[PDB]
Amino acid sequence: MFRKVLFPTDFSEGAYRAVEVFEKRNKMEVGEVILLHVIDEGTLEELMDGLKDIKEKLKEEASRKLQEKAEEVKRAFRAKNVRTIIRFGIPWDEIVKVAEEENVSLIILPSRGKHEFLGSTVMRVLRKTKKPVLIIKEVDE
Amino acid sequence: MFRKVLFPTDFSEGAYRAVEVFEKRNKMEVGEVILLHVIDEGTLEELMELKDIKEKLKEEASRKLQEKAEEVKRAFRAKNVRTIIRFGIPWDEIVKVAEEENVSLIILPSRGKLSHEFLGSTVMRVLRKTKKPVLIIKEVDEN
Repeated sequence: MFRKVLFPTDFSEGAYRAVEVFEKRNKMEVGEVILLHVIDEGTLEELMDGLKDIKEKLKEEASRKLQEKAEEVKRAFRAKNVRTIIRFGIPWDEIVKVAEEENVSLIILPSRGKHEFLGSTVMRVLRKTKKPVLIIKEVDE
Repeated sequence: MFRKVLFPTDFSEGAYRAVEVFEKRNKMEVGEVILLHVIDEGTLEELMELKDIKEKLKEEASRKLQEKAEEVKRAFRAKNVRTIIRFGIPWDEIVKVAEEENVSLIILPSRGKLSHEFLGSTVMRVLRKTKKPVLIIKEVDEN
């Protein structure tokens, strides 16, 4: 069951805490960790009402950050193997997609995209997906 | 993370399926599983004898529970199992007991009842109230 875990990162300090948390809670070994960022194509379209090739500059900001970061996440988990995916569309829409595509074993979402209020893109994947999913919050007391 | 998972059984459909699915989906080995069952304070109110009809439900519980004790252990590929039976509001007992046995994880079936989108509102409510991590299991792959 952590044979092939996928972990979507919006880049939140939220998203960043959840790797630490997991490292605190998990002592179990993980297979592979597909680490994913989807570029929010509706933020891009919230910049315009505000050429759509901030895109390429957007891929690189991601591509960069993400490979700058995939080593941290492999270890924070106890995963033998990490890969990275960039993606462009709606997050929960691209997540569910990736998980089916790569035949992932489980999906690990930080609870708060952004207490006890669940983020929206988590709530949605969480209903649109056939894979199982493990939400994580913060460390204990 | 599978060191002490907790796992509420609804005695429902959904509840036994979640157990196969974990059984098929999962191959790692759980430390201990506490197999909880909260017989719902609400539902009996349709109490339509006094307060010990409660407690014929209790052994009713330990009936299927304490015997489903030993096939869950076997699905989770658990080193150990146990049982707890509480009265109350399902999500609130779930969350109460999670926190109190300092469990590693809580595992829940998506739906107790048609289709992979009806979430379940016991689910949702544990989801929201807990600090613990949460596995929502649902149904298997291609084969």
